[PDB]
Amino acid sequence: PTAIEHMEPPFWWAGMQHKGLQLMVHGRDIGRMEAALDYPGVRLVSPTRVPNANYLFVDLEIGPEAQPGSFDIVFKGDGRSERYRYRLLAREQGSAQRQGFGPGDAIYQIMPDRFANGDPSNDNVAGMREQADRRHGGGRHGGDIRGTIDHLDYIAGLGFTQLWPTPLVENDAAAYSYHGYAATDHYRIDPRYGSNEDFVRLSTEARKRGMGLIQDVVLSHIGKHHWWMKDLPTPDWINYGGKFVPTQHHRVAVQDPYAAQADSENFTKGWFVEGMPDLNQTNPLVANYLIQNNIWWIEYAGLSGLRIDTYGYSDGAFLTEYTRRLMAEYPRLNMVGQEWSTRVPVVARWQRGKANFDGYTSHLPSLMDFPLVDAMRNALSKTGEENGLNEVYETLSLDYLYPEPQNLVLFGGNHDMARMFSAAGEDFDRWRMNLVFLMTMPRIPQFYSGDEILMTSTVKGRDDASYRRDFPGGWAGDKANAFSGAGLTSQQRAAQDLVRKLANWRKNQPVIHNGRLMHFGPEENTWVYFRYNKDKRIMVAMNNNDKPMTLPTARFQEMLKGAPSGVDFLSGKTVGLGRELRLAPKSVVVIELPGLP
Amino acid sequence: PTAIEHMEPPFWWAGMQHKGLQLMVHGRDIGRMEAALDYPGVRLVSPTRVPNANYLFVDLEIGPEAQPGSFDIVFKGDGRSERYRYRLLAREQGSAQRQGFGPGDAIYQIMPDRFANGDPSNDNVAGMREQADRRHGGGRHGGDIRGTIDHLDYIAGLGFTQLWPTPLVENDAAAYSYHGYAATDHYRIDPRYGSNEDFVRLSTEARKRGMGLIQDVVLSHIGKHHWWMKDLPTPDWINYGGKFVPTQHHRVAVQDPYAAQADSENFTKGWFVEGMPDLNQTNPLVANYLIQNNIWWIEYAGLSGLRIDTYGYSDGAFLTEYTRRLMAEYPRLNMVGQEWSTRVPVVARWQRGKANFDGYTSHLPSLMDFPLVDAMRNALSKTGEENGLNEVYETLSLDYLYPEPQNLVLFGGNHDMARMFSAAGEDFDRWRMNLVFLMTMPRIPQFYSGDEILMTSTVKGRDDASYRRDFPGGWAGDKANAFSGAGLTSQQRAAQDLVRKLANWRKNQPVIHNGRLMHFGPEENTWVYFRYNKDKRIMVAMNNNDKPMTLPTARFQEMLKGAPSGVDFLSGKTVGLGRELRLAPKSVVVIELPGLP
Ligand SMILES: OC[C@H]1O[C@@H]2O[C@H]3[C@H](O)[C@@H](O)[C@@H](O[C@H]4[C@H](O)[C@@H](O)[C@@H](O[C@H]5[C@H](O)[C@@H](O)[C@@H](O[C@H]6[C@H](O)[C@@H](O)[C@@H](O[C@H]7[C@H](O)[C@@H](O)[C@@H](O[C@H]8[C@H](O)[C@@H](O)[C@@H](O[C@H]1[C@H](O)[C@H]2O)O[C@@H]8CO)O[C@@H]7CO)O[C@@H]6CO)O[C@@H]5CO)O[C@@H]4CO)O[C@@H]3CO
Ligand SMILES: OC[C@H]1O[C@@H]2O[C@H]3[C@H](O)[C@@H](O)[C@@H](O[C@H]4[C@H](O)[C@@H](O)[C@@H](O[C@H]5[C@H](O)[C@@H](O)[C@@H](O[C@H]6[C@H](O)[C@@H](O)[C@@H](O[C@H]7[C@H](O)[C@@H](O)[C@@H](O[C@H]8[C@H](O)[C@@H](O)[C@@H](O[C@H]1[C@H](O)[C@H]2O)O[C@@H]8CO)O[C@@H]7CO)O[C@@H]6CO)O[C@@H]5CO)O[C@@H]4CO)O[C@@H]3CO
Ligand SMILES: [Ca+2]
Ligand SMILES: [Ca+2]
Ligand SMILES: [Ca+2]
Ligand SMILES: [Ca+2]
Repeated sequence: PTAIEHMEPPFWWAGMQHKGLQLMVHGRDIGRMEAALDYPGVRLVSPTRVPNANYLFVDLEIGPEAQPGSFDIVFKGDGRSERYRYRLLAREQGSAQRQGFGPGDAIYQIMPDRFANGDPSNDNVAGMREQADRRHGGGRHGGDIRGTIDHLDYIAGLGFTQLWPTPLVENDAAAYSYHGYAATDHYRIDPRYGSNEDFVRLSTEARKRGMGLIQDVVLSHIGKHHWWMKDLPTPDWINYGGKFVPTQHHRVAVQDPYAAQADSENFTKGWFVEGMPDLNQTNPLVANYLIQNNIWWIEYAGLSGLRIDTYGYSDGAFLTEYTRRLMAEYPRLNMVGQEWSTRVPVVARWQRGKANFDGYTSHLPSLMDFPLVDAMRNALSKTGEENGLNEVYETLSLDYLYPEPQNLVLFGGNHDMARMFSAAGEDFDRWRMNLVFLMTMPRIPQFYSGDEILMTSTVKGRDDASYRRDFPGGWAGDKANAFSGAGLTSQQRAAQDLVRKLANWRKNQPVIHNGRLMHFGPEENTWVYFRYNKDKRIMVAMNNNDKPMTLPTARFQEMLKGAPSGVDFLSGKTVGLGRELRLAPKSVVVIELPGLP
Repeated sequence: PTAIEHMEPPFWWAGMQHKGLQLMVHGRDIGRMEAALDYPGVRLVSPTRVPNANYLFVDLEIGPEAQPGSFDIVFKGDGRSERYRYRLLAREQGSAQRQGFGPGDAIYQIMPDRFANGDPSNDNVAGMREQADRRHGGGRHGGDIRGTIDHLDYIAGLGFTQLWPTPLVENDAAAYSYHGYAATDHYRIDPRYGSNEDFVRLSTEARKRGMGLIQDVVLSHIGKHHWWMKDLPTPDWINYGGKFVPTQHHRVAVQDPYAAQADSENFTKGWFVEGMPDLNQTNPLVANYLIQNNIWWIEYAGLSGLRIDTYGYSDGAFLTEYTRRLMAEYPRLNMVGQEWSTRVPVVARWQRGKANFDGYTSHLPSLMDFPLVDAMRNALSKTGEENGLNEVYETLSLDYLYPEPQNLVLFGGNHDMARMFSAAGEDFDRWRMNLVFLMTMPRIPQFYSGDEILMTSTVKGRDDASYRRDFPGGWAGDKANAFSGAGLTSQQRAAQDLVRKLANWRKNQPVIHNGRLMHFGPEENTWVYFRYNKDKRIMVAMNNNDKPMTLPTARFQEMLKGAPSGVDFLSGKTVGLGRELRLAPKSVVVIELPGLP
């Protein structure tokens, strides 16, 4: 091995909140060496060695007096010497105060390999382990940063204000590299997507179009082809000494009064799958590495927040420190954790400000609202139930378990579950109810690329490939192009028009962003709720039945206060409310009304 | 009415905690009367009239210096005088400190009409509105107090330490009188069961056998044939002016940040059914009436606690005061409320000690554990799921939501749900798992009469009559008799023997009453947990599969600590624990081990 092979992070910033910076340096016999530097405001702490001669950890304290600039770090030993030009960048104006995504935003989610192939020439990159195959469901299809940038106007035009791509960091695996969740280099965009600079450009171009960029980060695991696995930095860098020991996924074990330590350890240290080595975040070097790397991406790429994969599969004490560190840098940031449970208590445990039975504390601002999504999908698919919507109402009534339910991400779907339209039984009328719900709940809405044209999938069990079909129009030669509208069926186009209509309308509705919610218990699968404040009321009413239903309006008078009627935003029609609300089969109305005093 | 028709309560006690006593007096023109008395320690307050000339409410303050004895209350007006000799009883030594049922107890539940007909001559009582019909699923079959008393030896012999009969108070309805839930006289045992004195004797006879008596009380509603309904004490005594307005059962509306007042009012004021007028507990006279009546039954009948029907259908502020009053009189009492929801948060809201988001305070010690019973019934029924027991494990993990989860009542079944054996798919091995679970969880176990001989029912929906078939042996001429054993199948007798074996064993296992619980995440429908303290470990392992399973014991070493083997209490077989635990298809074992250091 030659010179200094990795220096991580490769550069930093003057004026960060946390003064400490730990460089992880990798090169042959770099551990046999002594570091030295001379730069005002930067102090070199003094070595703490690791037994592996191929790694050196350099501890710096960057005082508030340190100015932007650069300086040499010199490594000496064995009659030889190595050097690295270390740069402290100036921070952009307003960096620390950056506004994270919130209730006024709507997030559009893509998988970068499956969205748009702007450059077929990077589909394969010389030296990498996997060849592209657009005909393989688990293969690389060739989507890239160029293709994403090419279609930012489309995304912004649909009414979305944030872009969340699944991970773009290098995944140099022989198979299943496309999905991004098995990182082989946390400091490098996969060259098949483009360069680090292209990713920064993605953020800058999105910002020009009024959109933030949310990065998808994995903290718990890496891919087995990560360069670390060739020469473990420490014997405990990877859980179970770098050997495959599977997790059995007992997620409640970390937050259960009756838990066995075996089960909690198995949850946070167990390997997700054989190809995903599990990081030992109880090693402070590993903790520092991940904290610094994610801060590096936020600062370097101008991100508006993060989506955090496999949330509770990371060590709990590490998560407490990681969330504390990130939010201390960026107090207005948002980060949405993926805690995949349909149990409200299990999700709520992780949100900042929660008083937990075991004293567990967290600075995590947001989580994915799997419970409420599951409830609505059940309601809209189990159409033989008399009152399926009751599950949605009851789930929502548990919002008091969350410190900030308004800051949770509610979603139409994502890359891990059945397509939204398929989950609704390919029933367009019921699908409309899901879309209206998504855009009107007291949540941050997230929508999955392709759902706006009713892409379908299998519904039973688990079939990842089926959820991740290429976006129509993202590849040269596509017969249908959803970006231009060419070749869409009337129903596909109607779906896309409705998404554009609702999302753009939502951007302009403070009452949805921060108004109150009052809902009514569903009766015979009809449901009425209101978003309200002194300036506006929005009344949503859905009839989840293949028959007309009539609802006496006396029931809703604390919200209606004698309103004789209002205009339905969907149809433009005036709807009577004086004595009864008459709903057509399988209908939903979004009635706009004056304020509530 | 002849003079004074009703005086309620009809007598009271010297030396109660609350000094106030409010008498509700009923008779023609009694409202036109003025009350007077002279007895040391007893003060008559200032009259507060109601517009109904047939009722008078008399407020007394019984000072601690009032001795047991009697005094005339004289009612004078319009040139006449009426008298009532009022008695203050001496309280039994230790009355206030009576020990309520708790974790060391096991409750046997009966419906008095359906258990044992000790006296066929009271099946019909002259004057009453319903004739007995043993062949009608919703008719009176003739079970009575004599019958219950006859078989206390049997119930105690099974290992039960508490008897909970569904209500015995008068239900003089034209149809469906048998179930007890529609009271027509809160101060009188239905004459078809026996007299008030017979009910006291049931308590005293149960106590001689080491059993407490738990009364089933309805607070929210009465029956349409209650004598009040002929001449409403006040215009607002009954919600909605004494006219039927149905509840739609929006139970979460009383505990939901997004609730409509329409819904919360509809839950607490709405009539359960047309036949069940709803008590207006916001009227202080109604609140006082119910509180005093339930205290009267406890003090008079020597009860060990209460089971409180339709818990959240009563006014919330009333419930705070009711539970405060009861627990103030009897600080060690237990009362178990029926909040019929499978959602842990909805049930936990009501338990004494809970910190609620809305500041709601309750003094209710216990609730029915519908969530956990539902979880286990799902595990046992969902035979085509790889790991159904996971529901039970995750539900239990939520016990931190309850201030005192060990005080909750866990049940095999009851009069409102499918028979325990039917819920197990009539699979004796799965039934054994449910029984072991019931008897080893950190809960107060309750068992439904008839389940000890594997009585069966329909499985789907609500089918009350199916769950309430006559106890075999309760009627002269029965050809299957569970009391004697005559006509039971080998399997039915084995079930009965197992109930006896486990319930008597449980009585003498303090580790089950107050020990810790450590459970392990179920894997492939196998589940292992331990009850433990410094004195004992009890290991439960179950294999909910029709194939053998082999579980490496390394997993459980934090509890096993090298134990090489143990004896299964159930089969009496030795069970190896050294390296692997071999479980036969559909097996459950219960292994006692010495306490951990
Ligand atoms: O970064 C990894 C991974 O993380 C994110 O999502 C995960 C989440 O954090 C986990 O909590 C969990 O969440 C739920 C899951 O989505 C639900 O499906 C279900 O999980 C169980 C299923 O009910 C059940 O089917 C069970 O049984 C097996 C599957 O049936 C079987 O197909 C196979 O699964 C393998 C996949 O088929 C295969 O494609 C491959 O998956 C990879 C993904 O394609 C890739 O995107 C990434 O996944 C991310 C995910 O995108 C994040 O958002 O890596 C995956 C791993 O290589 O490998 C699968 C094996 O894991 O085998 C399973 C045996 O388990 O599966 C699970 C029980 O484990 O409920 C869960 C919570 O209730 O998983 C998700 C998704 O991985
Ligand atoms: O004191 C009253 C009652 O209280 C206790 O249990 C109740 C609990 O507290 C409530 O929260 C609620 O719980 C849910 C219930 O378990 C679910 O089953 C469901 O209820 C719906 C039914 O599923 C649905 O079928 C329909 O019900 C109709 C019946 O199908 C129909 O036959 C008829 O019902 C008559 C009964 O057949 C008949 O036996 C008699 O019922 C009386 C009970 O036998 C008697 O024990 C008592 O019930 C107690 C219960 O034992 C307590 O432990 O009073 C009953 C009379 O009220 O008479 C019935 C007619 O009067 O009619 C009904 C429609 O009225 O609709 C229901 C409700 O929508 O959801 C409930 C809420 O989530 O109820 C239980 C009682 O089941
Ligand atoms: Ca490409
Ligand atoms: Ca992990
Ligand atoms: Ca009788
Ligand atoms: Ca009521």
